[PDB]
Amino acid sequence: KWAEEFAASGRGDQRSVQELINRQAEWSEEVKNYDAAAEMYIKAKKYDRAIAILAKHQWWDKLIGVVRQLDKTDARCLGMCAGHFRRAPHFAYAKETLLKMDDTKGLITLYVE
Repeated sequence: KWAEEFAASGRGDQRSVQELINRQAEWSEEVKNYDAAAEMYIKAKKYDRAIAILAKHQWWDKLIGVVRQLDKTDARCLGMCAGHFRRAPHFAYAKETLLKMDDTKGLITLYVE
């Protein structure tokens, strides 16, 4: 509570946004709360750690949630969740993370997928 109170505004002065956010995130990791860990990692700008949570713990819904949270700007989630939605049955997410740029020529390979 008080950690996010600092990490948002502070109580009258700002103190350690990311330290307290990641304390919450790695403590949700500590108590095995990994959907909330990924939710607090996308809060921690650890959308790679969040995306690894949501891939490795089959949470394909929040996997593509972090793909659409870590957007085409930091486009790592797009590509390695074209990969992570190869292992998931979600062909739509692989073809769309390819299609999010265009790559209809590259779709050759991602509609035979």
